[PDB]
Amino acid sequence: EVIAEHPVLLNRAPTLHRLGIQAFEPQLVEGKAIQLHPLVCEAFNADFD
Amino acid sequence: APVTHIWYFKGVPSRLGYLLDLAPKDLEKIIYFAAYVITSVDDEMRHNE
Amino acid sequence: WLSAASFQETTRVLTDAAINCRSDKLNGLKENVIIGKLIPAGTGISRYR
Amino acid sequence: AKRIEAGLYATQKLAELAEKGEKLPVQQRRDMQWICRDGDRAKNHLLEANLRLVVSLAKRYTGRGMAFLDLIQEGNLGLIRAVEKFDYTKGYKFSTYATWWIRQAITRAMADQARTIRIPVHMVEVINKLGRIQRELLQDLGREPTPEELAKEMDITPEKVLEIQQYAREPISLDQTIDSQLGDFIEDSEAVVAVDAVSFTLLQDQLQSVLETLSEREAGVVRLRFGLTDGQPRTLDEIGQVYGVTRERIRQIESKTMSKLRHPSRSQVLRDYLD
Amino acid sequence: LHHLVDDKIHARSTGPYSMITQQPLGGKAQFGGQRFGEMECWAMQAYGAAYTLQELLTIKSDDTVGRVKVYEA
Amino acid sequence: TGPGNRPLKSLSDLLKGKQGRFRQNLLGKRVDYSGRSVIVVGPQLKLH
Amino acid sequence: RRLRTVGELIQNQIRVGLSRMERVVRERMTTQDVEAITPQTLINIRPVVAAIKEFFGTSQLSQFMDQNNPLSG
DNA sequence: GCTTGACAAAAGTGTTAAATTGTGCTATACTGGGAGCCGTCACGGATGC
DNA sequence: GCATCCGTGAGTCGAGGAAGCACAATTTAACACTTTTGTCAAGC
RNA sequence: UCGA
Repeated sequence: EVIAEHPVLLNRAPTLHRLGIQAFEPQLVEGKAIQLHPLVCEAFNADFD
Repeated sequence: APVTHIWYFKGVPSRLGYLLDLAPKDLEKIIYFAAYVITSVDDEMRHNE
Repeated sequence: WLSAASFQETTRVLTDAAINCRSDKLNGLKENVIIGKLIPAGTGISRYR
Repeated sequence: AKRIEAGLYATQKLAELAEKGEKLPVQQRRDMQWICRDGDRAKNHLLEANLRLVVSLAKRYTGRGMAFLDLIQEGNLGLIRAVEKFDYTKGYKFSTYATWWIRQAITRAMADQARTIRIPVHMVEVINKLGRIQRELLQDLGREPTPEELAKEMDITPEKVLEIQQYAREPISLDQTIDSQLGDFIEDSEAVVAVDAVSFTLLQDQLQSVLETLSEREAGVVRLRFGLTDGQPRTLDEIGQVYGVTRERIRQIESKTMSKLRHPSRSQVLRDYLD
Repeated sequence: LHHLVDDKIHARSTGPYSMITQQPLGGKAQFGGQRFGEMECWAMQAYGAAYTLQELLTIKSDDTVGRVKVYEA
Repeated sequence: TGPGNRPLKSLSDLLKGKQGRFRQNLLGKRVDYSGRSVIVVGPQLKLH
Repeated sequence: RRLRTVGELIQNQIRVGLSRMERVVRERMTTQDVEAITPQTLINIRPVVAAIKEFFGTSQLSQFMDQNNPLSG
């Protein structure tokens, strides 16, 4: 109920440019990991390794 | 007994050095008691005698 | 003067600023970041806010 | 030595003349003051000559937490009192008597200074003996003596030696690095917690409603008893002068309002606030 | 491999604070918060968001009276 | 130097460097309401 | 360019411990009584064992055995 | 509904035995530390020669 | 006036692991004793 | 001392 339409900021260090930080809408997910959109990977330069 | 700040004396360029026209090598000799210095002379009385 | 102090050669920047009795108008954004103020840019401009 | 004593006695004789007047002949008065001049030059000369003995003794006491120069200067202070107390009639070399005063000045200084948390001399005395007794028992037994053996050798109780060993603890620098330094790992104990601070306010809000339902004179007794608004807990006699009753009459009021407070209608909501 | 999610996942709202500076601490053992660094502030200034940046550097961390009031709000 | 030949930290050492008051506790800080964890692909997610 | 082994690395610390001891023995033999002292009078092994204890800990060469699996060890 | 007096506990309270604490002193003669430092790299600008 | 040398800087988050005694002065406890407070019971 |  509180999560609804409450944005959060995701950061992937190191942050080279401003796109290293982006806002998203949270979706409650099981497990301990984080689900990231595959298109934003180029911005964060985030490998899934 | 007073003491030099060491930020102005040791920091290059020496602030006390440029302020009193004193060389840093010589200024270090003064404040750390490695040699003497003439604080004042009597130019008139010396001239009479 | 505190924007240069936070950048590089903090010791040299401080002694020079104190000797000149410098005054910082707190104009730039790096100053407002340190003091916890609203940076003068983006949504922080004197008009938008 | 004779020049020093002569200059000192000459100085005191002129001091006796200051209160008694009797200005002496100008030639004798000028020579008396020269003896004091020479006496002080003799004292300075004797120190400057035996300034190296102080250094030769202070070398061995380094690495204990005192800087070399501080050991040397404190030794010089021992040399000053050595010259002030030295006696030349005994026919002994000055280094014989000065050695004692210089070592005592260095050691006494180490006990009063080198420790970040200063420890008195007598406590530093028992610790060193505790250490020597522990190092010899190591040589004898081949194993570290347990406090029972240490307390026995020291003529003191075992529970006392550990306390003394607790004093031997030395502080650690908050700035030690182990990259971020230790100082960052210490959390502030007195720092206010948000939940407990917000809970205290909601707890104050609840007590007001509970105490609001009661006799206006019963509520006043409870407020003064524990202090509440004022903050200073009062006593039955103090509350007796405001309501004009005996301290016994208030204890009756205190007991009746407490049983009314313990009763579940008021206390059912405050169970969560035990702690 | 020894890198597991159960060990790496960390979350914090309020926790222990540093003594000299009132900022929170680091590491999961200390239950600390994430460091918002110099390069991350650059990204925050590039977007031009002043309130989000001020929030992170005042009531989120170093403001003694502001953090308890924010929690109260 | 302290025990084990460690130079004591001085008033000037508090400001200077990456560990000083500026680049450490001023230009950046540790904040509340934050966390971290590993990232996995979210191929079924919307861009937002 | 040679490789200093475990046995040799420990040897250098024992050497420092013995050298740190002779300073006490050299200073002790002169001013400690006379003629009857013998090694029992003053031979302080505290600096010797301290060189060993201070080496196995705090030293970059002596590290906690890394063991996730028998391979890492 | 309140008060009484006797009443025990507590809270101070002043005074004394005690532990803790600080300073002085030790008389054959003894007199100038020892520790250490090897593997940037690039640069600027004083300072020193 | 010129060059040798001192001063300053070289990525970001993480995670984790080691002398001795004497003696005067003083503060601390220890005790005997009085006031101040919480109490139980009985009756006005 | 290792992970991206």
